Amino acid sequence: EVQLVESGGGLVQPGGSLRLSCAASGFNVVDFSLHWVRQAPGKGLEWVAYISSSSGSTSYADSVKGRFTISADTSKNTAYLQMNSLRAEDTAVYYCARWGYWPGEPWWKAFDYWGQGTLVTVSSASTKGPSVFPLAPSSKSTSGGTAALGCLVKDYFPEPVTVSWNSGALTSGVHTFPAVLQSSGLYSLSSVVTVPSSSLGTQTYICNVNHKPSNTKVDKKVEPK
Amino acid sequence: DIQMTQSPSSLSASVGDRVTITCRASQSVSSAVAWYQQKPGKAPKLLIYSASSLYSGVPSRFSGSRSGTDFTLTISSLQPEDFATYYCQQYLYYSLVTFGQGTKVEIKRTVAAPSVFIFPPSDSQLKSGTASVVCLLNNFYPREAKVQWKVDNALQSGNSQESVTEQDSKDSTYSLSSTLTLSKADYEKHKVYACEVTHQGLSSPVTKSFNR
Amino acid sequence: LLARAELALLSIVFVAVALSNGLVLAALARRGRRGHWAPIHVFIGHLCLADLAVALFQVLPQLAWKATDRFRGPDALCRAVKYLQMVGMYASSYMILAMTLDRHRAICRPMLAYRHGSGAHWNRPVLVAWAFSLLLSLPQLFIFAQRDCWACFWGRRTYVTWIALMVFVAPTLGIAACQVLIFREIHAARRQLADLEDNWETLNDNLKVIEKADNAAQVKDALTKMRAAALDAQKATPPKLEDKSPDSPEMKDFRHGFDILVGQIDDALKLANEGKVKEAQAAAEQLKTTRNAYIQKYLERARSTLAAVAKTVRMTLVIVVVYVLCWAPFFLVQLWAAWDAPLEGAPFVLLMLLASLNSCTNPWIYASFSSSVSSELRS
Ligand SMILES: Cc1nc2c([nH]1)CCN(C(=O)c1ccc(NC(=O)c3ccccc3-c3ccccc3)cc1)c1ccccc1-2
Repeated sequence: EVQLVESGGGLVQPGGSLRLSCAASGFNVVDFSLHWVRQAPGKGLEWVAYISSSSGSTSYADSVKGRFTISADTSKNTAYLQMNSLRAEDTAVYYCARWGYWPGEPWWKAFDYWGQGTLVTVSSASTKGPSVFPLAPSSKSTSGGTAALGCLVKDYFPEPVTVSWNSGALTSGVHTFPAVLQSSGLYSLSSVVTVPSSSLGTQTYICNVNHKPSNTKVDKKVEPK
Repeated sequence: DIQMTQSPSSLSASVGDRVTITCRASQSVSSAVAWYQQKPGKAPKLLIYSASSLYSGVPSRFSGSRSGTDFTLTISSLQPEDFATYYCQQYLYYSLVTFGQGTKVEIKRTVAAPSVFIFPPSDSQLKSGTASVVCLLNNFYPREAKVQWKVDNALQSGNSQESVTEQDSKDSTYSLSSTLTLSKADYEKHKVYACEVTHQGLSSPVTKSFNR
Repeated sequence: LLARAELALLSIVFVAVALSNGLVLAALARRGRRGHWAPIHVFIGHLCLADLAVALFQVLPQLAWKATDRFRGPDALCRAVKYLQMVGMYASSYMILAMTLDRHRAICRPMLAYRHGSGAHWNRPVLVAWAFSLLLSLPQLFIFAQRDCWACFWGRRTYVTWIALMVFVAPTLGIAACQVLIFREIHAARRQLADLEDNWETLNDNLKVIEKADNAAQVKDALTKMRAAALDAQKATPPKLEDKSPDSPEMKDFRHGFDILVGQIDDALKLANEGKVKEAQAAAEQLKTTRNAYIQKYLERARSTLAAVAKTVRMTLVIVVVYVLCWAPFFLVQLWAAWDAPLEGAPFVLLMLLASLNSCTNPWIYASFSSSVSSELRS
């Protein structure tokens, strides 16, 4: 069955070099033109490059021309994109799409078998562990009723950090907001939980944070003020 | 360089509601225009592969149409799984493919009152030499909620970062957190910090404040 | 005195209608003897035959003032004469109705609906119209019976309303509906042909710009406009006036030459993208060989066919307009004064003569609007 599989995405420092490989199964790259389309985090799609293996007719966007090199290998049935002189805004999810050839209907079907997409990030920051701090509420605030209990994690570069309450026992009323790239290059993310009245229900909540890229765990204990 | 402006930057609708999205092209491309649907963390999915031609495996409710240089995608009976971003592409030539900005279709629900809470900095954070104050808006349906910071009764801007959760499909409500960060010295030389929230649900702005 | 004036009017009108209809029918037969017979010939010939029926049944009795002074004769003669008159009127109306229906069939939905059509001058719609004219005029055998002959009879007003509704208002409304539908279809075809012409014009203008371009841009550009124009053009199918079947020249020969055209545009764009403007100029000249082979002839044929069907539709519209403008003055008088009505409508002969002028002038309209009969200058 038709399928595009992307690989090679990862972390490369700005000004470095990277190679993205799009492997096709269920069809031959000779019969189809392979396009690379990138989507920036929280932004619309934009076309990066393309390769036609039959004619060797490469092309590039105005913002990548001269730095990106698109090639194809029919023996391995793959398409390579070599990105050099990377810049800050080159971070994105790159999908490999497939487009037919003009004479017939395959052309009128636009990108119709995309790939999974590979995420590439470029930043000067180096991998480091998170720092977690409490967000304990005040008993005076909202005296009688709903209360909020949170933990704020910050200064962790790689995005994959996860949060849980009571080692996963508490999962109702938990909001974990998307990480936001701070001006320093690291990330910040706050997790909050809603608790009822009557002395918070007589339950001591512990915010458990884990970070696999840094291999770190924190079990921050939060108490009312 | 063919622009593909997509007018409805965002759209709110309810199940069983007809929803229309429009696209306009700078030049006169032919019926070479496609409509894709993307869900969070997934690659797009070709819904309409010509100006108006349903793809093989797409539900028939989706329908594309063209008139001159204006293209439209319509969903008659919005199902619960039709909530996703929709993109409009023009693909006249291999090196001339351009997408639209996209329209995010969300669920509808009666305006809800934000719950405004404020978390001051913790002494543990102050140990490292930095203080952050978090204003939390909770359980409000309209994403358009304004949040501002008043330090020493003086409005502050350009030093706060706000993150809003995706509309959860359990009750269709949002939660926004705005963190304002300052150094140790700046935090030490001011006494009162307040966060004011203005929302459609709240009749008047709600200000939550605390002292040093 | 005015009886002599009426007699002279009727005599000249009989002469004109009979001569014109006979001449046009003879021209139709002569063209049939050749290889120039067409489907419309049966319709026009039967409309001419209805005109002769009007002339010989509805006009001859009135012209003879020694026979219509008191309608002398047995009741059978008068009954037959009135039946023939009403048959002629019904036929004159319904032949025009059938012609307009034929235009609708051959314009809106030109299918293979000419079943059992023959060169013996008959087809299904015309025989249907003749049979309906014969049937609907049957009541005339049970009214006039040697009354001088006069109507033997609420009966008169109801019957005249029925006659004006069946002969004039209903056929005229059907014809008007068919005419508006045909006008809409013809305007759609004209707009489609104009769109194809505009696409061809854009192709030519951008080819000229490429020829006079002197840099990478204006070649990479102005080839995209050409590509969009070609994609739009190859999609435009021929109007309904022509068939659409596999192996047809318009399916393969048209949307295969356009495929080669778009392929050459793609090759030119591929050359232009590499900065080889000089090489991309050669493809501009190469495109002309494909442009002038599959598409120019198609445009000429489409324009000519549209002009021909527009001419036929204009002829039918002129016949319908004359029909209405010449028969309404007569039917309206009866409709307005047959109820015993504000007063007596003394003028009767002139209105009917004006109505018969339509049958007199149909053959001239056809000959003017037909090149086959127009070329028949020498008899
Ligand atoms: C009840 C009734 N009748 C007729 C109708 N419904 C149908 C409509 N329709 C008239 O509305 C009408 C009625 C009366 C006249 N006036 C004449 O015909 C006339 C005028 C001057 C001198 C003689 C005659 C004459 C008298 C008897 C027989 C034939 C001609 C014209 C048209 C007719 C037109 C042609 C034949 C029969 C009728």
